[PDB]
Amino acid sequence: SSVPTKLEVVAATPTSLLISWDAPAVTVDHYVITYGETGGGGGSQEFEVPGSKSTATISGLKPGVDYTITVYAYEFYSGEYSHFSPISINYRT
Repeated sequence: SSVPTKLEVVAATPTSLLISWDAPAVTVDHYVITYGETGGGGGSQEFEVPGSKSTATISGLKPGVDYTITVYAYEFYSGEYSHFSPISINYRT
C-alpha cells in the first residue's frame, strides 16, 4: 500500500548506486531520497528529486557496505505537505 510501488537498484558502481522506481498513478510534488548505513552507524543523508522524475543516482558511498535506501513521495494538497507510505530496500554496495 506504498508509494512508489517498487524501488530497485539498476546500476551499481564501487562508490555509487543508480535507483529507479515506479511512477505512482497519482499526483506527487517531489520525492526525498534517504540513504544511510543499515545499522544506524553514520547518520542518514538525503536529497530531493522533482515529482516528475522516477530516477536518482546516489553518490559518495563506501564500497562493500550495507546501505538502506528509503524514498518518500510527498504531496502538496490543500495547503499541506504529507508523504505517502514510504518504501525501503537494502543493497550491499
